[PDB]
Amino acid sequence: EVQLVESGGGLVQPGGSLRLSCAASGFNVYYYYIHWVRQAPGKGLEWVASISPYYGYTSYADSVKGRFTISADTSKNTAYLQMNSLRAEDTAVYYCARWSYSGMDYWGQGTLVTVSSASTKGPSVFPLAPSSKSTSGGTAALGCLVKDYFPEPVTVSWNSGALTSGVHTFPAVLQSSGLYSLSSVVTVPSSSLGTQTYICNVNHKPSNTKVDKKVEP
Amino acid sequence: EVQLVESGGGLVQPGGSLRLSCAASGFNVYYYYIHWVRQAPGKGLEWVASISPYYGYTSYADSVKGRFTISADTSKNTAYLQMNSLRAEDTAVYYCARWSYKSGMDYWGQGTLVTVSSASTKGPSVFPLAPSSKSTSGGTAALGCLVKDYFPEPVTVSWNSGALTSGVHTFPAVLQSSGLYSLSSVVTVPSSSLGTQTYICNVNHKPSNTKVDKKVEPK
Amino acid sequence: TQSPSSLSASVGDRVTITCRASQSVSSAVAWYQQKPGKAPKLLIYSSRFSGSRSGTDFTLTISSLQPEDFATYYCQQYSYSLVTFGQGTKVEIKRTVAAPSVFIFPPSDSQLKSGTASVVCLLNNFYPREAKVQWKVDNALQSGNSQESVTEQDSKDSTYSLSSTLTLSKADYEKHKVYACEVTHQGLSSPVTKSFNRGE
Amino acid sequence: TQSPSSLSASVGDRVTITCRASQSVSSAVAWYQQKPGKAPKLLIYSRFSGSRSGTDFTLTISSLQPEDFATYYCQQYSYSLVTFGQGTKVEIKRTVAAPSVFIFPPSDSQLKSGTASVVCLLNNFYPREAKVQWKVDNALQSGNSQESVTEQDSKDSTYSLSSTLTLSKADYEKHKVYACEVTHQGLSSPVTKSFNRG
Ligand SMILES: [Zn+2]
Ligand SMILES: [Zn+2]
Ligand SMILES: [Zn+2]
Repeated sequence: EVQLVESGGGLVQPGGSLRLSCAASGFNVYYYYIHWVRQAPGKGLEWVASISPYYGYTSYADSVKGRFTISADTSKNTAYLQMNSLRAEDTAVYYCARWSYSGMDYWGQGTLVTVSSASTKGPSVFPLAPSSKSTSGGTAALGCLVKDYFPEPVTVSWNSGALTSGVHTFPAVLQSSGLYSLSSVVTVPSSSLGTQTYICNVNHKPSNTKVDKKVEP
Repeated sequence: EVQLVESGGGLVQPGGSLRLSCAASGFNVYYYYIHWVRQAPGKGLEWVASISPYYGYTSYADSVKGRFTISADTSKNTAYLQMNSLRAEDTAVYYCARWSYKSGMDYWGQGTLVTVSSASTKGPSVFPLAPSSKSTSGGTAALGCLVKDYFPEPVTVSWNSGALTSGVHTFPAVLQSSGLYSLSSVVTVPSSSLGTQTYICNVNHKPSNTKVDKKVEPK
Repeated sequence: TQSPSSLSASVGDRVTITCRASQSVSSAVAWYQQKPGKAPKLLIYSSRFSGSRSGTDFTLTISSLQPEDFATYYCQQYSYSLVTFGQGTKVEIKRTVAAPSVFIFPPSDSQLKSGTASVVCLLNNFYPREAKVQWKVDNALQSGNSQESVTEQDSKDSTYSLSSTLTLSKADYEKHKVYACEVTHQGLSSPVTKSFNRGE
Repeated sequence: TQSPSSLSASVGDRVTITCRASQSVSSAVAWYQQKPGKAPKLLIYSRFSGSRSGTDFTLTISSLQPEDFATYYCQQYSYSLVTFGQGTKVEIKRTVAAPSVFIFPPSDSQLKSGTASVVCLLNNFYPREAKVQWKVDNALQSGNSQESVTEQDSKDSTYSLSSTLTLSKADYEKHKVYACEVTHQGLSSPVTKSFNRG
């Protein structure tokens, strides 16, 4: 079973540096080209760098060129991406992939790299309250606003995972302040609001923040 | 009687250099902040550079990072933008403007087009968009001209040497993956006039000194 | 650096544009108005145009929208070692829904003799701007081989027009029979499809 | 490099995605498929077929299965370097569905925190394209809101959208009437939801 496992991702200031790793299994990185590909949030795939099977040497995208450096360890088959002088534009999910020769037939699970001046901060959770004016037929809407957190990701559940139907947790938006914000909503029968409690469970692992907010009229 | 007239815009290969000029009239650049602002097609304004009055201190956008140089000649009363190491994303209409709570850039030049690309100058091919039984409906028929594969911008189109303007739509050019531009100009007319009236699109492409007429007839 | 956001309004409406500020506090603003094909104009405000600062965000208010106010507005902020233009807000004229009239044009024989083929679909005088064109070649849904562009709001009836151009090699064009563009739009309760068979 | 383009199609439809050859000098092309939140997959091409339209590369799906709805990327290699084309998102076509609209005033807890966010929710609609316009004391807003859209729902293939108006606490207290106005394919007239502060 071929398998690539990544690590080393995280949060850094502009001008800082990080080192990504790529643990290979079921094969050795000697007989294959290894590539790094990144994907910024909501954007397309971008090739970063590659290294040859036999000898080393390198090929880099113009956007990187002389800021990152790809390498590998033959003994412990592991590819590396030494990122230096990072900028905000380098914020993306980074993948490592094996090229066979036809194409990148195996990919790592990917790892998030955030480059920003913002400090780590947990979300403030505010209720989006149901109301008698906020119905569509017998259906009522309610939710939770998860505001001003950094970095990604946050996870949201409702009633500890018991409530999934009708739930919409929207993609985060990057505000001008450098912090993220999103809402999670759910539609339920208005007749249930009297005898049903609704709690959004917000988890922000990067800040060790766990919040449970009850939503009521 | 304040005016700013720009020049120097044109085509250049990536990595190449261009010097834009901004000739002032009705005032001297010595006494005012002069600004350069650019605008890519379909995009918003982007501030590029500025130079201060009396002492000629300068300021640049991060995106033109030590590649561009703004200066002014007070004797010739002209401001300049020296652009080096040009990249495709520098392609835009460049404006120069004079600065003066109510303060701002109150006088602007007409703008000059800067195109950065590896493509070479080429005149357009003009093809008819002929009217027909399926190009007509309940009295009116649509016809036009396809102005294909030219570089750089701009092309201008008129109909019947400027006599026909009503119902005319000349669309924005699109940059094809080939690197060449293309645009269409269309006009809607009464179907009954197709037998009588003649329709000619007059195409002009100054960057190649190309002039082309094309009579558009029913197929 | 990005496309202008769009705002639909009518004569007499009140419009407030917010300048999305950064590390301002100590920052000043200037507002500009630009119409198609022309340089921006500095806006002098206090009397139809007014402005104020609510916190770190500058605002520009149009008290009663006039026909000459329909344009694209930009805020310019300047401070110590910083000058930037914000995203443009394009204020366009709101009007009743209008369905496009659709026309399709096969490649001219002239272009075919020249070794290429361009199929053109025309969408004329529609509102609102939002429109989707889908090309079909022998009922195969196409993507990535066409380009489109749209005119500014018409000075006559405040509508838009759109042209979509399907580009193919001559050889590829001549081995397919049915060419069609399917138009989806507000004013259309059902999608309109204009088509032709090659060589008719 | 940019947001993927969109293509609407039904199950059983035939789709052909064209990839323009830039300035390469070989037929080195590879196609990838990516679903939300997951790594891309190299396409192994039964119903998937690759061809050469002129000098350009094409990928054809003869008959779309539910599992085929995803973002597709064309990759050209040199092979001294690699380039990904813009993504093409293939979406499930369904009947037009008008959104139901809800507005949410800022909580007292948020005002206590010094900010005021007003949320407009659009639920269960199709197509994805919808316009939300904010009004404060009947003044049309711009530049102080942001939108966000869900992926296509697995069950009914509809979308949901949120629009958030962000104002300072002090400014929020200076106005009374807050409203979001929704425009959409399925709506013959705009739908407005509003509330009066207090
Ligand atoms: Zn829903
Ligand atoms: Zn027209
Ligand atoms: Zn206010």
